[PDB]
Amino acid sequence: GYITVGNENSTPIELYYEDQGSGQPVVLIHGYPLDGHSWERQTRELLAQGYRVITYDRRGFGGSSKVNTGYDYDTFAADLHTVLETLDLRDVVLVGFSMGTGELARYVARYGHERVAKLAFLASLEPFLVQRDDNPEGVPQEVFDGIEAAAKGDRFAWFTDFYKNFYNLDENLGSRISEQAVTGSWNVAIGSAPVAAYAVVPAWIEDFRSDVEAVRAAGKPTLILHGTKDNILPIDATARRFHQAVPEADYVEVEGAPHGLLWTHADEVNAALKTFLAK
Amino acid sequence: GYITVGNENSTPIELYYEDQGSGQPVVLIHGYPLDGHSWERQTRELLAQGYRVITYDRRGFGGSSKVNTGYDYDTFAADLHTVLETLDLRDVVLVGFSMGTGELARYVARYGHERVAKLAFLASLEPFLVQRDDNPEGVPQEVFDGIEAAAKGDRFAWFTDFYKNFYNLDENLGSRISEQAVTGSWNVAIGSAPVAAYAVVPAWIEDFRSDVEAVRAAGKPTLILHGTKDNILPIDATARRFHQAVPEADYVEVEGAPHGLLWTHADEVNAALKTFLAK
Amino acid sequence: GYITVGNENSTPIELYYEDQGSGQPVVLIHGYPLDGHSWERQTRELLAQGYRVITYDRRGFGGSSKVNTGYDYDTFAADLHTVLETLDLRDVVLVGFSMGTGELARYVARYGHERVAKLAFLASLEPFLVQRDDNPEGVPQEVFDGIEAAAKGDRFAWFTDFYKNFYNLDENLGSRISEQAVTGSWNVAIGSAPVAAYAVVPAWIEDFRSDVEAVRAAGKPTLILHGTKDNILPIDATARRFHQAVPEADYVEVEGAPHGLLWTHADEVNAALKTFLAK
Repeated sequence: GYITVGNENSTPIELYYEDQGSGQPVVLIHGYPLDGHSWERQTRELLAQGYRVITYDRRGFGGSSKVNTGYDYDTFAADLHTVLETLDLRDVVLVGFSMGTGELARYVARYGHERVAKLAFLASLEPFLVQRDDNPEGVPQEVFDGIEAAAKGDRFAWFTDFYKNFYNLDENLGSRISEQAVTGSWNVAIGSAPVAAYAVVPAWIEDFRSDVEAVRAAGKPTLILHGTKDNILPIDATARRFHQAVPEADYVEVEGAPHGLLWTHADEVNAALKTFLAK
Repeated sequence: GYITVGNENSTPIELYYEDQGSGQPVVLIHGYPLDGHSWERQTRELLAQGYRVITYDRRGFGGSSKVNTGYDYDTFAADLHTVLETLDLRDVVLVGFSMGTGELARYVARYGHERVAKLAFLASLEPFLVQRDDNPEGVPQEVFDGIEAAAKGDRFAWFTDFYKNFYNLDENLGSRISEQAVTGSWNVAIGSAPVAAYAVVPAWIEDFRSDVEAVRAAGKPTLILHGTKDNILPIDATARRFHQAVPEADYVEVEGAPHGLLWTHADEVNAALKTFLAK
Repeated sequence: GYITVGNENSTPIELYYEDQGSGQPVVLIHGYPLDGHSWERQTRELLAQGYRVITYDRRGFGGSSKVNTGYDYDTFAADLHTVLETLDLRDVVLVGFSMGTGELARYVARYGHERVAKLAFLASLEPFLVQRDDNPEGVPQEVFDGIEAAAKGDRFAWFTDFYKNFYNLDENLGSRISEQAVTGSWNVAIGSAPVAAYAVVPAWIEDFRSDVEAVRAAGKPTLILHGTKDNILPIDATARRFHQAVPEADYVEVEGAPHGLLWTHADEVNAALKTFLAK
């Protein structure tokens, strides 16, 4: 399916989406640089549990418009807003992974939470990833400058390097992810808009601290889940701070899990989501 | 092109299709887990012979909607019905390969054959693939349970394993199919809906014996063709039984050919189709 | 985005396109067998310079309709005409690479140049590639017969062989193009219509000499640029003849560059385009 969310010059900006099953709606918002099918090990379990599972592809990724403009969380949240309004979803469970955790918080901040039943943040960006004078816990800017330069420099070679760290392949290749599944991740990645490989870097490092205040003040059931061996989003720079800021959230650390834990630790992710959604 | 065949929640179910050439219409219905381009070695010959060649992609595959629902032959036949009605095709030659042989028989059973000139069944599922008390010639259920578990377990690794047996690669790699063509088959496969990798297993093993009665009673020119080294659909469990049940059909065994014979034995397939369509 | 340019039987022929930025419009027309994203190293620079950058995918390629008909430059030029009329582009800079250089010349010949500000021909087909009694400078027909047979014979293996010569991989693999970028080129190539792999061969070798007269007589700023180690379009059979025929054009030979110089020599291409567009 497609939902129109805007225009880029003479072209409509269309987000590809899938809408499956019946029951309470659950919207899964994928990470960089994948698409809605990256949720497959979660989707099939949620469908079996009697939820209506919707995924969509972020602008620039998967089946969505390969735009040049709007790679920022105000825009990504406006896109999500349009998806929820177009489908008129109520009592929705929002689930974000990696980049998708940004949509959840920015959406609540900008649009409120009348439509939202629950929020699940998996491998979160929050609260503020890049080190600044007022954010000493963050990661030095130079890391992101280097990533931006690599992704712009040759996105094809970059995605290979990125997935090594995404999945902790030295540890997990052949035990928790096959060579073929890694190749599938790469094939999806290179289909994204060339500019999207690096245009998202500034979005990743936006300050979400005020959005985290909105999320906490909403008082809706919230889950924060992270792998302890996440080498993309270091657990001390993200989830542990997010947990400190939102102590009411259910909190899960998946021992030994990498960033790419929807696949490598699908069982643990599924168990946490099953418990959380049953509340 | 796209033809709408239904809805899955808020999304239309759209089948991708191609409609080329001029002359008597011939509809080619591809096998798992490929798409309409898998017919390329046949398509170009039929076009050169002065036929109008139409292919479409089965739901879940190729360019068609990546649905969760309807992976069964009643639905696959209803999809075909909608394609034929939408395009208002008359005197059509239907040609199925592997899964596509199921559409042909179920379509005739459910909708009749007023629009149909001829039927060609290549690498057929018929008559009933899975062993049961009333179907002693079939293959034990455990084979299909294992396939379903592998395809659900990791579809990326599964497609690699599947294509080895699909093409008899130990025999044919480098002589009747290139490494690059195998890779092309895999790239197409992983684009299918994640759920479609395994959701089709129960469809493959449906009982087609009553549909075979409908096909035989139609009395339209019929071709049944199979490779003698088909390790996906064993010739004694399928084509030889189908031939016994429909003795009026033209019958071709392609000596030494695997399941993937549209590619590896394109010449033999083309020669059989040319003769058959000329009648 | 899509622009409808015709019909093939029951299906509209739709060209995929992207329309980005603001400023004077620049239309980039890709080479075989790639798509509009192959321009990525040029697109991002032109956008940064304040141009509106449009690319589209040639019929049969990339995201465009996978047709069987119209693989000839009269049709390719009519497609371009429809793109320019549909978007109502004025003062447009047309930039062609490899096959795209054919659209530029045939378009001016058939439709004039009222909408066109400037023309840039990169790795040009012009003036007439195949040797004939009245074209002694051309390449013997047998070369093209061999290519057509290889591309029809197994397009998957063919694209691998083609890209070796496209990029001069013996020289450039690992220094000016990564293995991963080569794989990205192959993944895009195999997505093209099966018939398009070889149907374009006769189009490549059309006589453009009368079109070159139209281009020269237009008197619009023109750039001709070619790599000196182009092993796909030999510089003496193409650019040097084109330069002799249109001496008013700006002329650039990129020392040591292969056919695939948008990627391998992006800096040199970008520098030439920046200078040319600034005029």
